[PDB]
Amino acid sequence: RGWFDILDDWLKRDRFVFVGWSGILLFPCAYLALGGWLTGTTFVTSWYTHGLASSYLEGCNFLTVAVSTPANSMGHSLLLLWGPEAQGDFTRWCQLGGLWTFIALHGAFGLIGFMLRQFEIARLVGVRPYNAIAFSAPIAVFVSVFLIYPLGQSSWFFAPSFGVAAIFRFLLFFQGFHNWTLNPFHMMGVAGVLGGALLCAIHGATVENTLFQDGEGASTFRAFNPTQAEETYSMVTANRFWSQIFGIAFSNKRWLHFFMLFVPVTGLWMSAIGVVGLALNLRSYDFISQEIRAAEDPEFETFYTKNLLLNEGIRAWMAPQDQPHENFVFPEEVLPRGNAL
Amino acid sequence: DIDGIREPVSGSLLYGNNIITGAVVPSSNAIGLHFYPIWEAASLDEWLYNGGPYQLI
Amino acid sequence: METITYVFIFACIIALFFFAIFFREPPRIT
Amino acid sequence: METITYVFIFACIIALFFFAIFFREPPRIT
Amino acid sequence: TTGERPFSDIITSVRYWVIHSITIPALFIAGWLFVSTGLAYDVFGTPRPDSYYAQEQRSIPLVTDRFEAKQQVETFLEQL
Amino acid sequence: DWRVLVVLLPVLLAAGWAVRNILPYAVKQVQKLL
Amino acid sequence: EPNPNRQPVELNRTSLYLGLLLILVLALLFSSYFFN
Amino acid sequence: MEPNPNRQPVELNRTSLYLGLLLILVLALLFSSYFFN
Amino acid sequence: MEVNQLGLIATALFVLVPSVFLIILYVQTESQQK
Amino acid sequence: MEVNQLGLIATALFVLVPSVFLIILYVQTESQQ
Amino acid sequence: GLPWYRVHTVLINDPGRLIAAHLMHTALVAGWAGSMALYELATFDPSDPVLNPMWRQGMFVLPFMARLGVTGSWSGWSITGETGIDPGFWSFEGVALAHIVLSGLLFLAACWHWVYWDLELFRDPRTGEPALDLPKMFGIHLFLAGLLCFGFGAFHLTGLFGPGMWVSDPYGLTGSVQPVAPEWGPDGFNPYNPGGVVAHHIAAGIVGIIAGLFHILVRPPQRLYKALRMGNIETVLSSSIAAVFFAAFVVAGTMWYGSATTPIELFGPTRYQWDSSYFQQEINRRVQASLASGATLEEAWSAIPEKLAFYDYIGNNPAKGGLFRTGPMNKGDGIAQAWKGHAVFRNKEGEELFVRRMPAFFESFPVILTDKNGVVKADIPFRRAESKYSFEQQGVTVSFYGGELNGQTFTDPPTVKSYARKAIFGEIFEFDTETLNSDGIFRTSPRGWFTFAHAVFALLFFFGHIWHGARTLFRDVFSGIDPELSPEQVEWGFYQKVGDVTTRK
Amino acid sequence: ARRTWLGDILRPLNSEYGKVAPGWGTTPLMAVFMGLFLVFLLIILEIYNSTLILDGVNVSWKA
Amino acid sequence: TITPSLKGFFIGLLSGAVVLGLTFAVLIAISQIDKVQR
Amino acid sequence: SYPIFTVRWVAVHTLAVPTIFFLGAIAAMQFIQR
Amino acid sequence: GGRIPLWIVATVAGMGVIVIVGLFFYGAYAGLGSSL
Ligand code: CLA
Ligand code: CLA
Ligand code: CLA
Ligand SMILES: CC1=C(/C=C/C(C)=C/C=C/C(C)=C/C=C/C=C(C)/C=C/C=C(C)/C=C/C2=C(C)CCCC2(C)C)C(C)(C)CCC1
Ligand SMILES: CC1=C(/C=C/C(C)=C/C=C/C(C)=C/C=C/C=C(C)/C=C/C=C(C)/C=C/C2=C(C)CCCC2(C)C)C(C)(C)CCC1
Ligand SMILES: CCCCCCCCCCCCO[C@@H]1O[C@H](CO)[C@@H](O[C@H]2O[C@H](CO)[C@@H](O)[C@H](O)[C@H]2O)[C@H](O)[C@H]1O
Ligand SMILES: CCCCCCCCCCCCO[C@@H]1O[C@H](CO)[C@@H](O[C@H]2O[C@H](CO)[C@@H](O)[C@H](O)[C@H]2O)[C@H](O)[C@H]1O
Ligand SMILES: CCCCCCCS[C@@H]1O[C@H](CO)[C@@H](O)[C@H](O)[C@H]1O
Ligand SMILES: CCCCCCCS[C@@H]1O[C@H](CO)[C@@H](O)[C@H](O)[C@H]1O
Ligand SMILES: CCCCCCCS[C@@H]1O[C@H](CO)[C@@H](O)[C@H](O)[C@H]1O
Ligand SMILES: [Ca+2]
Ligand SMILES: [Fe+2]
Ligand SMILES: [Mg+2]
Repeated sequence: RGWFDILDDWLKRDRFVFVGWSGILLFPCAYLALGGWLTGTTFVTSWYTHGLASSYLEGCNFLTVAVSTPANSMGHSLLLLWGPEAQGDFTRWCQLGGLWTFIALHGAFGLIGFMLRQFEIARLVGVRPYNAIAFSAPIAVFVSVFLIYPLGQSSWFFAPSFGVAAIFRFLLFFQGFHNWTLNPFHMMGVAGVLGGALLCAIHGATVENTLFQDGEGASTFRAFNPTQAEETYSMVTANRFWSQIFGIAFSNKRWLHFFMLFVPVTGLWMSAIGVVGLALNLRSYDFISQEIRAAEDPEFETFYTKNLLLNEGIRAWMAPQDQPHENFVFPEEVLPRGNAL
Repeated sequence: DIDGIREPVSGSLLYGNNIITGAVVPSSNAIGLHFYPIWEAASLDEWLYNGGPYQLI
Repeated sequence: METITYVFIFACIIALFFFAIFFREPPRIT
Repeated sequence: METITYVFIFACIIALFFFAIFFREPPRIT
Repeated sequence: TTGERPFSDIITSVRYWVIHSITIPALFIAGWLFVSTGLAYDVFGTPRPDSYYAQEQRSIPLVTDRFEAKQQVETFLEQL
Repeated sequence: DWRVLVVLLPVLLAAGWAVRNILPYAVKQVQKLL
Repeated sequence: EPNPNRQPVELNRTSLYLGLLLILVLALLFSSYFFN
Repeated sequence: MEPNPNRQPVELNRTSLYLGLLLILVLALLFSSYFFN
Repeated sequence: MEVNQLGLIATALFVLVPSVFLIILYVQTESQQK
Repeated sequence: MEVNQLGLIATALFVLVPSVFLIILYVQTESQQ
Repeated sequence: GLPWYRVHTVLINDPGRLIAAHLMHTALVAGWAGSMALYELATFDPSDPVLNPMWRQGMFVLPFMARLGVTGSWSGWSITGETGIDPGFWSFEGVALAHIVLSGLLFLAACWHWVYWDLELFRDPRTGEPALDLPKMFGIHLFLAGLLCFGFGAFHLTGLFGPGMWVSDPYGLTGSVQPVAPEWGPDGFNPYNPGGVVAHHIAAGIVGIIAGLFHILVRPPQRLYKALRMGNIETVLSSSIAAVFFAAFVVAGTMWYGSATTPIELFGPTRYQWDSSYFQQEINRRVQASLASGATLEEAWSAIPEKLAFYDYIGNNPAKGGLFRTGPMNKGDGIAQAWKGHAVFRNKEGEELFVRRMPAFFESFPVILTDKNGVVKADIPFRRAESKYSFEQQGVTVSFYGGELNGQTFTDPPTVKSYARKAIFGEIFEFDTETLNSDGIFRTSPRGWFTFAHAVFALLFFFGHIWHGARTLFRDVFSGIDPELSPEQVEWGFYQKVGDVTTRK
Repeated sequence: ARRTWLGDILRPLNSEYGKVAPGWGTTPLMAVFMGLFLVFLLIILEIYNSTLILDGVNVSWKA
Repeated sequence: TITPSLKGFFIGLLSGAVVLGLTFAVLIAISQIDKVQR
Repeated sequence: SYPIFTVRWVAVHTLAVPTIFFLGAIAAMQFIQR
Repeated sequence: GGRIPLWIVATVAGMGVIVIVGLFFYGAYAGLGSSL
């Protein structure tokens, strides 16, 4: 066999950490994305892009460090180190937000490499590649939130910054500006995530509480053998319990486990669709019938109208410091406030 | 009147809500943590104005 | 009209619960 | 919307003519 | 079961700790000095506590020009 | 910059002591494959 | 025990075509009055 | 016309019916508010 | 033209409900054993 | 409430069209030998 | 039986009925195009390309007919506002009719191919089994695609035998269909150079012709045939879906950022033109040039075209809409009637004050007025008890130059405040809100709706690519893994190379 | 199966199912064209992005 | 002519080719030395 | 007779070596005063 | 080979982690980031 097949042999050796052809893409990009995040959150400022401190070196903690997006004036520049903005200057590149695109782009190709890894390993051990298919949901979320959304907006500045508190700000921005909780695609996401967590808990608990006694120990974990032919728990008893408790129960184990893939994966895909809309400010912001009634009838109030007042406060009170390129000056008298507060 | 300030919030479908905006509204701030069963109200009309259904549910 | 529509869909779901529970395909051990 | 409705029903009728003629249950002598 | 030496074997051997009693503290001290010499500030362009603002300036040095942002930061830094 | 030699010399002195105590076993592994 | 009064139901293709014609033509007739 | 050997019967069991109707009805309960707007 | 706003849903349901009734009966006739 | 006049027909067809699709498939499954 | 989500797999081994299904799908798409154009023609108002162009009216396929040279109606109007034009057959109506007739012909061919599915052509002469030689089919289709691509660029876009394409000035004031010469230098790769579009189709077409001939004449290498499963039609579905989502992301991007193929007179302005005050800068440039030439303020502003002023208005920004705010932009702010003219605000001292414009991000926005240096000088307060900058305290007036209100001045504070509220949207227009019962809430344009649908479809088609690519490469295990799966293949240490029984240790 | 006049004319075009060239065939040439195409897409992307800025190429409505 | 960003483009292109070239040369070299036994 | 420098060895040190360096840096930072 | 018992390595390594994380919490109250 030729050099390609010799290379294929070495790439697919059974070792502690499997490499594979996909590893050529995955390992550099994953390592650089992670290394970029640790480097930036440890040493790198956001003073010139956001007017923020964002690193351990400046005094931030694990919750407040971030690798922040570039300034809005960078637009959607790839911000390559050798590009026209940094012109090869590593220090300037960091000050300009170059680590943000570095992490986002290497992270994107790393995620491609990881899903290729799932295909490659499944093919080598001889299993169907449903794990790779389930991973399309993380990828749809990453691509829609970190790439499509800022690409629809004015610049990378409005992408999420890579940090704990930075992400929290992203949540609150989406409430105040997009009314994102009102969006039926986000609601489907919530259902998929919370339903996924429910299925996770309920399935694990059911298996663990319909186990057969397959050993003498009061700690029951040792009474299982991976190569055994027999089910380790009673599907029949599990089915009767839930039929009598809840009204319906699983009876087909293949359907049950497919459903566990389907629910969270579909939920994440739906949330991605909503975010693609928010890229264009195509929000579910209002109910027109509500606004017409409320505008004409000052005694009409719902929780929907209450939440918009919260949104209006969020926008007015957060925009001047959250969007410094806009140079907003809102004199005290224009700020929306209720009584006393 | 969720916040006890005589500013009643509409929760029900027949009173201008849809599935997304509708709610059973919490009982009045004037009640606080007081137990407010139906038989504490002078009338069902009072009971409804003050958010009685929320406590029962 | 909207209220009727919302309550109609809800009522169909409750009816569906009844049939899905009491008129389910019975689990059979084969 | 009314014109669309009228033309839709008409078009469905013409489609039915097509299926009733060319996709009829074939007359068979037994 | 893939042929590499087991980790528990390695990290309980004297030779491992002869090596890493040198290398681990050496790396730690190098990282310390990277900060304590101030070198980390200049590699990454991070402001020291006395370098966020000039003494009387009240305006953050936000970058506002894509293609001359490099010179803009340079000017912002010379004003300190 | 002196600060690079002051920061890299700890890391450089560590890579020298680790090849020194692994040389009897690094060349041993090398001669086996080839 | 199984109910012995059950019977299968049938609608042949010609009946389908006849019924769809009846429904569609009735709709074509009555729609103008529904819109009014 | 000779019979096409690629035809297959199609199935939808009762559970799939109940699951499908639930999906559809719950989707309608969710999206109807936005259709009325 | 200011037509009755319920005319559309009335016509749509008038077509669809009985048509669907017939389609159900036809298809389950075809699928019975032959 | 001044709702969208097409909301009713939109909701009605959204329910009915896929629902009848499923009922058609279910019933012809039951009627198979 | 087959579950509901697999019913169409009966076509996998039936080339003739697969062609029938593809014909039926093509019939439906062409039928949609024809019906969509007819519906738009039944609702389009052609009487004002200045303030009521197609993109204000929710027109989706009309701009695509116009982009390639169909600009006239049989009824005598053209979309550039001409009267008494003769388009020949290829009016909007003729295009619609042609698509309806095509739809019908395709429907009939689908019936034939469904009935006569068992053609000898679809059988492998050796085995008698159904067989499509997909590698050679690719070459044939690529050759044809290349010819058509080349012909579109060389004859249609050039006007050499065809009408050309829509082109316009940088501010979308004088667009029309023109012949366009190819650009063969580096500026051909500028998305805003239409000559690059012409050069693309000539050059790519020739490349497609050559590659097509290659793929007709050279068989795939065995290594590639096996690895991509070229005997399996689902491999073509996988990579075709991949190509299609790439193309869909591209057209979403060029719609949102703008290019020579997404002109603003057909799809509306972009959001970035509002972000960068693109039209405001050109308006200001023209006014200053007029003043420099001796014009009065009224004359200078009266010289601004209403069409240019209308682009400088946030109600035409495609990033101001809502997912469930349906219909034409006219349904929101109304049918624009006339420019009111440029509002100039002044305080009692007589300083000119400027209203801070609303960014696209904000559903609502305060009214704040600054002097030329950005110093706040007046606003509309929320809390009143500590107001310092109210229009009443600062004696704010507004005078209009150009448009309907030219030469008028308003001093009544509520009136001045109402104009200031409109000025956060940019230039101020009078709208007919009655004809459509408009609700006063901004909606997006065809540019926005096109971008949304195609980005969403592109993302969904990524899943399709993943799914069918998986089905292709894992066909042997579609029904499950081998019942006698060797435990040594999945446990560690038995084989040196994963999944290779010949490397057993 | 059914022979038709058009089917007989087209028969040779659907006759080489499964035919391959030996081994790697033109894979190396294919890889070169793929590499050039990658560079091409990178060029047009960076022009659109204002990462690659060329004389006489003003990426704006103003050209 | 050749603008600074075109020069930058060439620098990036060459840098990526070097990284990929060195990567594959190293992997190929290693794969040739440490072959699987069959 | 186990090998010493393996893929696993490299993977371990690409993570472990910077981690210790970074932890020394962050430790030093705890004594910076404004 | 095995001269240093695994439980001592785990105990010492664990104590090292506690020390370094303890230092980080100390730094939350002193110098940069302390709000003072
Ligand atoms: C496979 C692993 C991998 C992948 C997919 C990427 C991908 C990327 N890198 Mg990363 N990187 C890697 C490994 C990788 N990198 C490694 C190992 C290092 C350490 C050296 C880095 C260090 C690094 C830095 C410092 C930066 C990147 C950047 C980038 C981005 C831009 C890259 C580019 O434009 O190259 C262009 C080059 C090619 C696409 C190669 C083309 C090869 C073709 C097919 C052959 C043609 C050869 C050609 C003819 C040679 C002629 C030259 C001559 C004409 C002058 C892109 C996301 C940039 C970034 O993220 O900006 C935010 C950036 O600044 N990378
Ligand atoms: C590429 C597709 C596309 C695009 C971009 C447009 C764009 C446009 N259309 Mg056209 N149209 C299309 C296809 C399209 N159309 C098709 C296929 C038809 C036949 C139905 C029409 C028939 C049509 C009519 C009759 C009209 C338009 C009009 C318009 C304009 C307003 C659009 C609007 O209000 O949308 C509103 C969009 C939404 C409310 C989004 C709906 C999102 C769906 C409901 C979500 C479904 C989620 C799903 C249930 C979840 C599944 C979950 C599961 C997987 C678990 C706009 C220019 C209007 C116009 O102004 O004409 C002049 C108008 O009157 N269009
Ligand atoms: C060119 C595009 C294309 C084509 C020709 C196919 C073809 C096929 N698909 Mg794939 N797929 C695609 C894209 C495509 N797909 C995309 C974009 C996705 C992500 C959404 C998928 C995800 C997918 C899955 C998960 C599966 C398939 C399966 C199949 C096979 C059975 C399909 C069937 O019987 O449905 C029957 C469908 C129905 C009876 C009703 C569907 C109702 C839809 C969901 C709602 C309304 C759709 C509406 C009319 C669409 C308008 C067009 C739209 C583009 C605007 C068939 C080979 C199945 C398979 O592999 O079987 C072995 C299967 O499980 N596809
Ligand atoms: C960016 C960049 C780059 C790269 C770099 C890198 C690659 C780096 C890496 C780095 C790293 C690699 C680092 C690391 C670090 C680490 C750390 C810093 C850690 C810490 C940890 C901790 C602190 C822990 C904690 C905890 C947890 C988590 C849990 C429990 C326990 C405890 C609490 C302890 C390059 C040059 C290419 C180019 C330019 C750019
Ligand atoms: C037969 C014939 C004929 C006739 C023809 C015709 C008359 C046709 C028509 C056709 C048509 C008239 C067609 C239409 C179509 C349509 C379509 C196909 C549509 C679809 C739609 C869709 C698919 C949608 C979807 C949706 C919705 C609903 C909601 C929103 C979202 C979406 C967009 C997804 C003639 C005379 C020529 C002669 C020859 C024969
Ligand atoms: C909004 C529109 C709603 C309209 C709803 C329409 C309601 C239609 C209900 C039709 C019910 C048909 O009822 C169906 O009858 C068939 C026979 O015909 C039964 O079928 C039975 O008989 C046949 C033939 O002897 C056997 O092959 C089959 O095994 C047996 O179960 C099905 O078990 C039953 O499901
Ligand atoms: C307005 C919305 C309406 C949308 C829904 C409309 C489309 C519904 C299409 C359903 C098509 C069903 O297709 C139907 O398949 C069944 C098997 O499933 C076939 O049935 C065939 O197979 C079974 C095998 O068990 C045999 O018993 C039967 O004798 C044979 O004819 C029918 O000949 C065919 O008519
Ligand atoms: C990494 C891209 C894969 C491209 C594969 C092209 C290999 S090229 C191929 O290589 C064989 C050895 O591998 C030799 O037998 C043969 O001489 C040569 O034609
Ligand atoms: C199916 C109906 C066909 C009707 C055909 C009417 C032909 S009309 C004819 O068409 C040409 C189109 O380019 C014009 O150039 C020409 O001036 C015009 O008179
Ligand atoms: C009462 C102050 C003078 C009149 C209003 C000044 C703003 S202008 C006013 O704005 C309306 C939307 O609110 C448009 O519908 C209308 O066409 C336009 O005249
Ligand atoms: Ca009105
Ligand atoms: Fe399980
Ligand atoms: Mg500190």
